Amino acid sequence: IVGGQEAPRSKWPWQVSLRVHGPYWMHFCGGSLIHPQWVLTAAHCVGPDVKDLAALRVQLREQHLYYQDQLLPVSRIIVHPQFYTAQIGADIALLELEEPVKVSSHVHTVTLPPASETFPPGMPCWVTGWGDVDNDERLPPPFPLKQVKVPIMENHICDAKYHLGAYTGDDVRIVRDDMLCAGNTRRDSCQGDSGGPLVCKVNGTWLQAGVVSWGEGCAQPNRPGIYTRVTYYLDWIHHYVPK
Amino acid sequence: IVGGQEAPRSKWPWQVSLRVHGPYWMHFCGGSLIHPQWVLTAAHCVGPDVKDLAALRVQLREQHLYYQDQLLPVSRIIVHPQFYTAQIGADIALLELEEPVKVSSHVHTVTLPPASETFPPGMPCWVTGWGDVDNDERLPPPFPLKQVKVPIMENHICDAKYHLGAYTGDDVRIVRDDMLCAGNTRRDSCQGDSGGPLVCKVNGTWLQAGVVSWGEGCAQPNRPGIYTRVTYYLDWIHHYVPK
Amino acid sequence: IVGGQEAPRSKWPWQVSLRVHGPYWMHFCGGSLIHPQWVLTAAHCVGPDVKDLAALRVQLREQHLYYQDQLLPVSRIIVHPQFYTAQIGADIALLELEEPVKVSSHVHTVTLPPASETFPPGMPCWVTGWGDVDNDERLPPPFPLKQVKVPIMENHICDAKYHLGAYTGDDVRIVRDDMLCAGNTRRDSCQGDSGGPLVCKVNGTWLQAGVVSWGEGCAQPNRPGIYTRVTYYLDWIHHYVPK
Amino acid sequence: IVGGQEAPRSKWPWQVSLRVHGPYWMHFCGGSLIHPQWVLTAAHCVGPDVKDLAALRVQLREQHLYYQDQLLPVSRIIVHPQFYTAQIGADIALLELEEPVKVSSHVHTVTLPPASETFPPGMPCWVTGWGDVDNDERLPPPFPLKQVKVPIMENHICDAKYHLGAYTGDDVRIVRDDMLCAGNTRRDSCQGDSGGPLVCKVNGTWLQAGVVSWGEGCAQPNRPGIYTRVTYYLDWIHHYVPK
Ligand SMILES: *C(=O)CCCC1CCNCC1
Ligand SMILES: *C(=O)CCCC1CCNCC1
Ligand SMILES: *C(=O)CCCC1CCNCC1
Ligand SMILES: *C(=O)CCCC1CCNCC1
Repeated sequence: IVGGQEAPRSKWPWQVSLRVHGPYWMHFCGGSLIHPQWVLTAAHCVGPDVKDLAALRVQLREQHLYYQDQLLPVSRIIVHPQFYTAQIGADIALLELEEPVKVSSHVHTVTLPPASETFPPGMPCWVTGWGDVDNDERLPPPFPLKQVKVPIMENHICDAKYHLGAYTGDDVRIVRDDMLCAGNTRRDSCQGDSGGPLVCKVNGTWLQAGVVSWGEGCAQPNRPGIYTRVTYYLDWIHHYVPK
Repeated sequence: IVGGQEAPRSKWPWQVSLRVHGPYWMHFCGGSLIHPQWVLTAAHCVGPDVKDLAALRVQLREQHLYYQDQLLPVSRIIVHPQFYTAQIGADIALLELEEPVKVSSHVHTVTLPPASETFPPGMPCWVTGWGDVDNDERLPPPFPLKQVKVPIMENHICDAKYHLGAYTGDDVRIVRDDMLCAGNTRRDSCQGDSGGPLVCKVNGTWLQAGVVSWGEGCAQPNRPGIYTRVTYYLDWIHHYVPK
Repeated sequence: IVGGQEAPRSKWPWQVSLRVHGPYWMHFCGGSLIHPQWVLTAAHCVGPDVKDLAALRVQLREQHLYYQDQLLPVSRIIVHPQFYTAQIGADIALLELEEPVKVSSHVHTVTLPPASETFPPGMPCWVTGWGDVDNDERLPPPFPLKQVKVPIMENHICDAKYHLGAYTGDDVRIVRDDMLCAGNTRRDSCQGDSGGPLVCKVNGTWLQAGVVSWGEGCAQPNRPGIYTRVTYYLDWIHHYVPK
Repeated sequence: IVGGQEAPRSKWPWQVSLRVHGPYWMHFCGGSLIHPQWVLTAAHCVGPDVKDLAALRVQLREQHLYYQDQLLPVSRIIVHPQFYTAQIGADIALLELEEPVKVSSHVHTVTLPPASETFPPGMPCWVTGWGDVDNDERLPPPFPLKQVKVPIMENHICDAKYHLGAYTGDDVRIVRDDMLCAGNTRRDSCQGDSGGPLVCKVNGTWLQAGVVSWGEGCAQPNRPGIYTRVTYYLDWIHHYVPK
């Protein structure tokens, strides 16, 4: 997380951490608890090539990474079959835990937005995670979960910004329709926050508008963060995750 | 170049090395001389973002990298307007030198192929460059120009292969029509060979079939090398390079 | 620490962690509390060149590094005047904290040995720290304090071992008299444990026999760990630390 | 070599490069040809531990490293038996080639100074090699042999300087009597130059006054280059190297 701050223990009860087996269960991507048994995340975090379930684990809301580990096995890795690369799109995936977690005030699910939700540009939203605090700048131990308020930005504005200082024809879409865009030159998600959630507060309720997907550097001018648009894939998500 | 050997100094007179300004003018991509004033390379080597032409220089055919440098400045960088990522396609670009170069039997242009050429499987083709000799394995100094004969395989065949061991739905094309694939578990190009040429001797004359574009590792099973198909972009090339 | 286990929370109340200012207050060496206002460590950890005291802080007993940080500023760095390199000897130093620390059953000083104490081979001694668990592999997060029992051996026995597989003449002392040696191929200290303590329970109480100083690799054949012999420098220590 | 220049092709005919086996015969230290069959170099380059002859090779004067390689096997590694570390002293070794070299005006032995030569402070001397051009700054390819004029300096003066900004007591020797020192804050040898020659022309004759041994940062204020004084070990050198 770039330009943010450590998050109070009572916020972001749905933030989760993905671990990969090695010398230790290292964090490699974030996720969000959208149902007692399901974690929503980015496809590029677990694909497009098939991974080994035994090498994957999920960690629920931890104030400081690795410190109070209680790793949970995964039962299924479901990646959108549309996915190949984050630039192409459909960067989204679902993880099915072996057991439903015991919902609590400290750790519980985030609410998916209704298929009609729009999330107007300018609206205050938040992105959270344990990613780098800046370009090639690792989150220092004790690894606190960070947060930062980023403004959503209309798809066409971002797509346009991405053409500024680039060779791609303006008529060629870079920021696609199944994508969402947020952040600025001082606030944004970073390497390590991938698959993490972008949440906004609407009717006095936190709805996940996006999933950290890709971009060009952390908090870079004319290169706002690109997130997988959640509303666009509700139907696919509901083919697995009970409503 | 993985596999293969050191190229005879009489071979590949069109092979060029693109250099980036830093501690020294380091090699970062390949390219080919197609006209006394033009170089063909991969768009991802110089884009999609606009870089400073002042920090770019071209080095003509060199048996050993950095040893006989005579850097040539660049006046224009023309990247196919449809490019954004090698996976999406249009991984091709043109470099106009500030002055025309003098050709000889040791250094001259490569012949582009007619729009009808397909380069069917079983076709003899070679790929050359100064890239790694294996995954995470740099070409050791004196950095000789390497070459390697690679087997050409039908797009369709390579597409299926790329779907093996992947979550990507079978009907979602990975290896696109504007692409070409060649190589196997022993022969292939590697990081640092990008933008370089893949040539095939057709009816006694070398034609450039493709440009080193991307893949998923070097000489990995079910992941053959992917090249930008030159025939697909002839019209674009001629809007800039004299016939 | 190689070949040990996480230390019980009630053990090694004198363990200290030295921190250097940078992206974050990183741990570079161990040390021990020998007085409410003094820390004993290795001179190579802070010398022979004078460093800025502002860039140095001390962390008292922590089960896991960085978790419960409560850094303490240092007012004085006193290095034995005869030190220049660990191999030559006198690898010992003292740190005077800016304020006295409150001692408790969980954090208090270690007892120094009587000038006559000669920890005979066969002495049950332990070494502790937050250093690597092997040659080239860092202690993984959450970085627990580790301990490991190590066998003490006669100086002359270790000295002869050091001459095995070396060109150094047999009569040229390698393991000096102001040094102590312990450990084998399965138990030893490592990079990051330097300055830390080696303690033996002698007649009911724990006495610090040495200061983790140097060696040739961690847990390597014929190259047992080398520690500064505390008894040798007792007089020097009392020139600065009260009773 | 820091603050130096690429050596002309006719200077330094005795400069040799030491190669260690791996992905390629990599340079790791310099040396000097003092006899048709003998190479002089620093003990620390090949000790104190016993190395395998098979893995070692010598390369005579090369304008650019790795370019015209003609690797010569070594028949015997002779390390001064008083040697353990460069700071302690006797940092000198002899390499015996399997075959005497056929000398020419372009490649030939350097002259050792007689036991009486002194090389007074402020003497015009040069150090050469292929080491770093600065602190942690590799010699960029094509790897030209560099040279720099360094001013010799009285032993007591260097020893004095090394004590400035250090805890070592003033009466404790750091720059010992079997060492010599040259250089300043702009010119000095660097990592990679080790074992290389320090030559001075006395009465129209180049004499090797020292062997690059150790120091504290390349061209650092008050930390001049320390070299193993050759005169001090003539007797040892002649126990093997015929006059
Ligand atoms: C996941 O961590 C890969 C890249 C994520 C980008 C980093 C820059 N801001 C947008 C998201
Ligand atoms: C350019 O150097 C990037 C990597 C190109 C790949 C390497 C493996 N074979 C296909 C092309
Ligand atoms: C301090 O951390 C430097 C290395 C100390 C050695 C490690 C191997 N065992 C003996 C002490
Ligand atoms: C050999 O290359 C080790 C380091 C040599 C030092 C570098 C700084 N100047 C004196 C010699």
